[PDB]
Amino acid sequence: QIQLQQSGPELVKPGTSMNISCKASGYTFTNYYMHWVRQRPGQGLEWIGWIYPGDGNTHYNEKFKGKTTLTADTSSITAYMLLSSLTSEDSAVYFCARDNSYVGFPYWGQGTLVTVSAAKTTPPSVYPLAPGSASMVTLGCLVKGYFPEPVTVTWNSGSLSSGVHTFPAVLQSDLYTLSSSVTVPSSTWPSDTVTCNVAHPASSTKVDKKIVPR
Amino acid sequence: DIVMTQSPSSLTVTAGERVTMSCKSSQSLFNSANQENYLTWYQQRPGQPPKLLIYWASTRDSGVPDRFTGSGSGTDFTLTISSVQAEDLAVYYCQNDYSYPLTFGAGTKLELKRADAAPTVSIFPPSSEQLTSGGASVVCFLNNFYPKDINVKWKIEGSERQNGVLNSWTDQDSKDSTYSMSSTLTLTKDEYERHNSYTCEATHKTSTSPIVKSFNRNE
Repeated sequence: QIQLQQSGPELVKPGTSMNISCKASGYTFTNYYMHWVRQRPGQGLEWIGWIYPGDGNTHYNEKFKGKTTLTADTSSITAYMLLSSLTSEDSAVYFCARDNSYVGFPYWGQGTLVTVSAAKTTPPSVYPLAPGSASMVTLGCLVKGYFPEPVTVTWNSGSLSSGVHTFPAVLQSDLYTLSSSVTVPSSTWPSDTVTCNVAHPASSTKVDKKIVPR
Repeated sequence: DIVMTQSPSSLTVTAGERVTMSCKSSQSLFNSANQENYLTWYQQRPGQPPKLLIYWASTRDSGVPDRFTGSGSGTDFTLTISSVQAEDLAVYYCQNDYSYPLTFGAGTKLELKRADAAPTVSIFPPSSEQLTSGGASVVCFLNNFYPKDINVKWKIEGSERQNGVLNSWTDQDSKDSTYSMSSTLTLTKDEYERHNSYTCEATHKTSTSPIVKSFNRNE
């Protein structure tokens, strides 16, 4: 039951500093190294460094040593990484990863998406996609005009997962627009309720839009 | 810097066939003292953290199927999947775990090959909530097709519209290996109500005739 739970996505301005967390549960926090890995959008993985929470010992990749500080708090079994003097190149997903006594990283956090931008945080407008009035039927939700990434879309709070397609967002108008598709038996709609659950964690916004017929 | 070179950049294979991807290190990862190769393989599905596949170049981690096999020594390493499943679609990374800094390869993207499939097309008018926004989005879903290449044309009363259209493809489906794409035509409320008939045309290699879905404002 190892769990590395990282802090939520954050929008930070260029030249500022950002602290991200990784709460490590299910094991002795002071007996294992905690590594950090960066993955820029669409790019590969880069190793940042590690910390040994048992004594504060650290070792950094020289590429990140100038602007990265790793700390750990044993009382709260939480590891921290301070990224300072952030640039647009630093926009990436940051993972925390625990190693094992073999080599490699068997346990990973979910990753924290950091967007370095001067734009403002904008929650999305969620619009229902219902078929025009004129076997099975496809519905959808339009998640338009948000910043920054990401958003999560579920249907009926996870019940409708088969036949669900969520399309990657595209950046236009300095904002992201995303759509998600769901196809259910035609006998179940509008007989039963179909609802999209949109969450924009960088804005702490959640929307539950019910798809009603026209 | 130990540079890790992975080849090829991407694979394409039919379900059930065998693939082998290569990882080469600019310096030896072989420890002559204990006769071990400090080489690790990872599998990363879209939107998820990397998952540990094989360590010590050839030792599989707990719960990894036996179809995954790592081989090689020194500077030449391979990852073999004896019978690729639809769920095996991912980017596979090798990692130097021998000397600092720890370094990863650029990854090898495993894509799947399957029978051609025509898309299912659905068109959706702007919602009444978005019409109060002063904007109007016309969305067209093209679900579960193969191959990935597909064309979408928008028509407003029979006249083609070029820009204002944004398309987005899903990742390959992890169980049926199909693709889906969305096409969104965004206009202002005034320009949308200036017209009546909106048409989304999908032309895929599975047919010489386009699949055409239409919506009229006065339906």
